Amino acid sequence: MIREERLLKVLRAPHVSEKASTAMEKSNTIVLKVAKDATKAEIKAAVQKLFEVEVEVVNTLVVKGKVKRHGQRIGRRSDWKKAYVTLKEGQNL
Amino acid sequence: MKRTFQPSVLKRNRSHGFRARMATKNGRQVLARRRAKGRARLTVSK
Amino acid sequence: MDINWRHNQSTFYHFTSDHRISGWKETNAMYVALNSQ
Amino acid sequence: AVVKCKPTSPGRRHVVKVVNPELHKGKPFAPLLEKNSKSGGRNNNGRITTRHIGGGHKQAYRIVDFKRNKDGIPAVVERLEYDPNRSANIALVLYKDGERRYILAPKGLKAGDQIQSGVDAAIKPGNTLPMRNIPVGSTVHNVEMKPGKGGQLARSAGTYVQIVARDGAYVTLRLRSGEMRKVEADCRATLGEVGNAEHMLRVLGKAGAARWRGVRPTVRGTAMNPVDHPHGGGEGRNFGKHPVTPWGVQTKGKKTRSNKRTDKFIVRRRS
RNA sequence: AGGACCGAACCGACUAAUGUUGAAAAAUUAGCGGAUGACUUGUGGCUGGGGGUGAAAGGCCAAUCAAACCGGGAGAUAGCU
RNA sequence: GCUCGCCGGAAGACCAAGGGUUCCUGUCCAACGUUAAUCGGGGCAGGGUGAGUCGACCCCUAAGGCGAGGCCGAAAGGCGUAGUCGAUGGGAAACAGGUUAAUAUUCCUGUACUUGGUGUUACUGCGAAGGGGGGACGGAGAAGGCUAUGUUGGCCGGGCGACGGUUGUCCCGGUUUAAGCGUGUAGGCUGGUUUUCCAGGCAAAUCCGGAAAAUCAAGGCUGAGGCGUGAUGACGAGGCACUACGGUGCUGAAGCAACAAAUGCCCUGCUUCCAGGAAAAGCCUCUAAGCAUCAGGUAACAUCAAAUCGUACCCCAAACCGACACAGGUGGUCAGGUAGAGAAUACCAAGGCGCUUGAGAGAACUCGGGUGAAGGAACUAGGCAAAAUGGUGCCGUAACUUCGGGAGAAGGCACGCUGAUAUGUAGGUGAGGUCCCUCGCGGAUGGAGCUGAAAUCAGUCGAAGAUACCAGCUGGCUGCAACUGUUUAUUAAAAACACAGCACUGUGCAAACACGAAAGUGGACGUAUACGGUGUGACGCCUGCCCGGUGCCGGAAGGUUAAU
Repeated sequence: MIREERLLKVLRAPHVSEKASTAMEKSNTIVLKVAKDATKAEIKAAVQKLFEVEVEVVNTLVVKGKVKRHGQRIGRRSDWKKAYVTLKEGQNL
Repeated sequence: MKRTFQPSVLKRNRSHGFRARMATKNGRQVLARRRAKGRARLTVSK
Repeated sequence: MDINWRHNQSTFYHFTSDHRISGWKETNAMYVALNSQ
Repeated sequence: AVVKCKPTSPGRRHVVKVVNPELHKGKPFAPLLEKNSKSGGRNNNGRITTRHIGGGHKQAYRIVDFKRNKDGIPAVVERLEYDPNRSANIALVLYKDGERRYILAPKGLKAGDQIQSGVDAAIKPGNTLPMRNIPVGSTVHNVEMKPGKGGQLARSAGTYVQIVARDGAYVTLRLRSGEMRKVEADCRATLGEVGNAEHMLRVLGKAGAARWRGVRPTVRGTAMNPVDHPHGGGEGRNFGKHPVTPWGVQTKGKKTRSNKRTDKFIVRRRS
């Protein structure tokens, strides 16, 4: 099993957008920003054990950071990971 | 017209990359001069 | 712009081309020299 | 059978083929084949060491039995095959215990023909046996120079070696060169002569034929500049020098043997 | 069948005109040669400087080649400007 | 938004490489955009890339790299065995439909498939850095069977028409459906089965190889496509209801046949030719050591797992390489209509564009073109440039020749449209029916239907019927080079280089020779019918004399002659 100390550090934020919103209200999937080194077994276990719901399957993409600039000083943001967590028929959150 | 720089990442790295500078005496001296000059990127890796 | 202007003034500093004056300027200087001989 | 091609399209005007209807039209015997990668004339330093080599057709090596070690077991010749690595043809043979091997094909040898290696072999063409058992004045090919080593003399097509003497532990051999050489008499040799003599009668006809045997062009020395070849330069055709290699050593006469170790074994140089 | 014939792709580059502070540090347009072969091409690899490679022109080796480029000896030396 | 023009083997679509947010939405016009800009690949913010099946990673290897020991080398280091890496190659598996402003073989719907783990049950000999098979692989050519795809008819829905006619031999549109599973066909290959024996596959072997018999004449392997199912589902021209007029839902007819047909598939086939055409693993098998009522193997069922990284967007380009939003360069994939031999060319479809300065005027002159009286190379260094020729069929065709050519020599004639032969022929395809059955994806007959050259005769139109585009100028004498090729990237493509062929010469294998302080490597896993060097340069007739000089080869007597 995955230890609970690992399993708390994985989920990072709920992702709020309109693709996320239509995924919830149309296909049971909650979209959430996860740890960059988090595997699909860790995200599945962490939503099973931290929101106490039943997860059908996880799909993970990794989002690349945008090169912004302040003034005349550039900088890339930071890569993050986004997990499309497809729940079962019985869920709320 | 076909210019000289026809890029390929795999040849860039196999040729001038870090594992290929470290692979020999003189490339390690190259890295030593780039570190000593103090250089933001040593090799061309990415 | 200043960096591109310094490098793009630095373009024909190490040239070789002999039929072109200063590396680039077209002329007839081959025929002028050749006819002088 | 040599055949002049009819002169449709130059390039075919001067070709003479050496066709052989008794060669096997088909794939060679597989577990006696191996990879033979082409080099380009270039050593482990990358450099061109032998010039004029490169390109040509892909070839697979065929392990030809030059040693002929299966003594006393007869072998029937299964077929004859084209070998790209040699001038001669190779015969695929089948021993009585179910082992196939390729040998160099001697002159008369056809399919369905008994050959036999060893000391008590009959003297007839194809039988490898030691030269203390071969009669003097017999044509013999695939000669060993050291006992047990493998054949190295008279292997190329249409080539034989005549045994002229048996003085003691040595046999004096008239090599195809014209050279008289002493070989130890325990060295095996195969009877007969090796058999594609008409190989020398083919004429190739065009430039691309040489190209497809892997022979790149030969730039002649006098066509170069002086930096390239000692012959070099000169305002139209200009030779004026004693003819040399590209490294300055005299061509046209100058003897380049220095061994001193194998001079014991040379009875008379060639002429 | 063919280093076969005509001819597109494809490779090339014979002529002319334009262009020559170009649209382009070598091209465009109209014709032109090869076009199953000694062809052409992709990806990778190997050869290095008095060295490579060269169907040989002193050609090519990163718009550089009768000896690359970078750094150093080095503020070479300059009875010359 | 309506018209107009351009590309349409691309100026459309999909990628690889390369780039790296340029993608999509809102917002701003300072600078960037060769002008203005409300617009933008610009600024700012937000959003966006979803995989057991696609690709990478992974398993295996080529060229080649690195390389424990090792051999070698003043040192640095060179080479290399075991090994280990290295794709551009070999290895398991997913398709259709729908959806987002922006992803989709990834999400959703439906239907699937693959490989491992574990468990149960039934049977059971399993077991390798080892043996065998297989993987496993050339160029060209030829058909045959198909399909993608298209055309026409039928069917279904809609229209009867701004200007003469248009209820019909009329017009517009649609007529689509996959993987998987089942069947096993047109082909292609091979005799099959049983028993005994063996100097081979380092050992063993029931596997492979081999040698005997005996019997049967068939079995096996492979294989496009079709057919059935998937699918009483989806999709579907269009209508219906609301309509932030952007669309959003609902409903939805027919959904067939004939012919033509690939450069795709059977085909890694078949025929043929020399120039003789990767490897290793997965895969199938054999056993050795061992384990043998255990472990393991096989089969069925159930259950779990299939991680990680890529996925946006451009990709013949305003996003890559070219300093530019540059008339240049850049690999693969798809490839509709009409005419055509065709991927040429013309005009078009799908789709995409009008090239980020415009408005005038209508001088010289320059550039790109059109036409030209009479003449017709007089131009000029030179017919440079332009003009001309140009297709298919048939007739006809010289010198010379290596007997192949020359030759498309040269030079001519025919060509449209309509009608008849013949309400479209010869030919191709071929239904229903009929006959037989080793009964079906069968063969024989039969010709409905579809497709359809080419020729002759008759007529008719125009100045002209290869009407556009496309598409040889021809002949005579001669120098050089035999020929195809190669070369001065960027003023020289040539008579120069190359070449087949010839000769001379070296080279006996630890070969000469070359790279290398050496080890070693190439020569070559070649062996004098071979290899290296040099010259000449197809072929034909030939290649004369000179060995005093320089070189080379040979000789050893004498003279001179180093280190010692």
